[PDB]
Amino acid sequence: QRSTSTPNVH
Amino acid sequence: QRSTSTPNVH
Amino acid sequence: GAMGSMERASLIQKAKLAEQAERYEDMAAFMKGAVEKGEELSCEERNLLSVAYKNVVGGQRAAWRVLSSIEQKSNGPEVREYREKVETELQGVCDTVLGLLDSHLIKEAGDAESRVFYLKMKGDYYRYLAEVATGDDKKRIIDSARSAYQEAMDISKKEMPPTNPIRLGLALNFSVFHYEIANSPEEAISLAKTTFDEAMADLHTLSEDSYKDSTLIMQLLRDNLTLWT
Amino acid sequence: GAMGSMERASLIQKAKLAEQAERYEDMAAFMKGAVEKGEELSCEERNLLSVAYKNVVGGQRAAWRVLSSIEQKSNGPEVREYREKVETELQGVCDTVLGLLDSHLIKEAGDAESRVFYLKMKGDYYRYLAEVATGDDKKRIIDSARSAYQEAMDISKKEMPPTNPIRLGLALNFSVFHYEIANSPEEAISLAKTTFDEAMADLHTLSEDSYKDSTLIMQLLRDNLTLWT
Ligand SMILES: *CC(=O)NCC1CCN(S(=O)(=O)c2ccc(Br)cc2)CC1
Ligand SMILES: *CC(=O)NCC1CCN(S(=O)(=O)c2ccc(Br)cc2)CC1
Ligand SMILES: [Cl-]
Ligand SMILES: [Cl-]
Ligand SMILES: [Cl-]
Ligand SMILES: [Cl-]
Ligand SMILES: [Mg+2]
Ligand SMILES: [Mg+2]
Ligand SMILES: [Mg+2]
Ligand SMILES: [Mg+2]
Ligand SMILES: [Mg+2]
Ligand SMILES: [Mg+2]
Ligand SMILES: [Mg+2]
Ligand SMILES: [Mg+2]
Repeated sequence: QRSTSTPNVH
Repeated sequence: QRSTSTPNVH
Repeated sequence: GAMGSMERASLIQKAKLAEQAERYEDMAAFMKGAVEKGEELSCEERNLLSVAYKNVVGGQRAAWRVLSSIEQKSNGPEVREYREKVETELQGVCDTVLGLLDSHLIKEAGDAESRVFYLKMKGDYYRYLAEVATGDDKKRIIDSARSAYQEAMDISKKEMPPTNPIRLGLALNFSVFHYEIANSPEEAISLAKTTFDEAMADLHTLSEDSYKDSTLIMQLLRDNLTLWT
Repeated sequence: GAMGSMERASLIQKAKLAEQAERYEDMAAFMKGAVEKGEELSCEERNLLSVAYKNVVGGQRAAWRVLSSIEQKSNGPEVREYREKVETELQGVCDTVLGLLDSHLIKEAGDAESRVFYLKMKGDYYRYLAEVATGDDKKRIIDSARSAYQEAMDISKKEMPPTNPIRLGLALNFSVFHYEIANSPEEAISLAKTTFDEAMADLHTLSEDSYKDSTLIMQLLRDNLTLWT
């Protein structure tokens, strides 16, 4: 389990 | 729905 | 080539790392280098070669179909231009596979497994070229595909049991050729139905080391028949 | 560049086709060409640029991590060599993004949205370089990342509401920097908790055209806090 950064959207 | 050909395995 | 200085065993080792990494262009490049060493490929290595190039060309086919759909639904030059760019790249990969097959892999020697698999592969990548062809190229590409598949079929019926996965996968792909490229739904349905029924009739020929692959293809044959009926 | 002869509007149009086709290298190349025309990017175009390069570098990061894990679990040169090859390609893409940011995109002018987004992007791609750095490069890369994030944070607190998605996404990524690159779990948890709580406190500032993006990041902030507690 790694830290979640900003994802891709839109 | 398209015809199914041989898939990738292994 | 770019892989010319690397040892064959290191090329194989790196193809397997690239597969684990889902770096399928790299994996294809490594396997091309392996093939160019001039020695025959084992069953495991033929799988690496197959998995790598199918993944590359698969992404290109999916892209081409998306762009082709946009192109026709809009019936500016941008969509046609970009569709042609992907198309040219796809043809370039198919030319590379077909060149490896003719320059290095297809031989009169070797066992029947290898000979059938390469002729099936030759049939497949001509079929991928035929999905995007139009004119005096298109007629001749379809014949080259049908020719390669047919020679593979003749050998496979003579040398392999009816559950053999190369035999099944070849017959599955020849039938998709019939239905989608040759527009012969009856010839497709006849091949698929016969192939499945003969596999069932000789179900006892399943091999301990490949029976999961065999039964997968048999199901895919059934799925295509349900689609086509 | 290779896109030099193509009209800016055609470049944007083809980036959007490439996105639909999931051809993210192409999409990144098209957006680079657009940026090199020298005009500012709209919000929609900044999204294309972001989506394209993040997809490219994301696949490279995932590959690098797979190979790095194999490399360390085996503790022949092949794994290290192939890991270095992917690593060099990743650094090359990060250098390309950072060069576009410094040569073209980051300015003293433009609104605060654009200025914060490019400084966050600069922080991100230095962070991606820092994931694979080691020595006299690694210390200085981490400072360049922290520096870019901090300037982005200062502007965002002064010019944007606490629910703004660039503000939130920046704060989420700065905190991942703290936890993963700077090894400061407390500084990470403090930033994430503060960011989420201030967003909640001023929940009424959600924008009609981006509230789905805002609430997504707020949840991702909560997920990271649960991981880190
Ligand atoms: C052992 C050998 O010669 N090669 C391994 C091959 C992998 C690819 N083919 S195939 O494309 O015919 C095929 C058949 C069935 C499945 Br589930 C997947 C691929 C088989 C032999
Ligand atoms: C309008 C504008 O300036 N650009 C669109 C940007 C897309 C990328 N960022 S972000 O990376 O900060 C982000 C935030 C939230 C999400 Br769900 C995804 C990406 C936002 C502005
Ligand atoms: Cl193009
Ligand atoms: Cl024969
Ligand atoms: Cl390598
Ligand atoms: Cl400011
Ligand atoms: Mg050589
Ligand atoms: Mg050698
Ligand atoms: Mg019209
Ligand atoms: Mg054309
Ligand atoms: Mg120019
Ligand atoms: Mg222009
Ligand atoms: Mg050991
Ligand atoms: Mg190194």
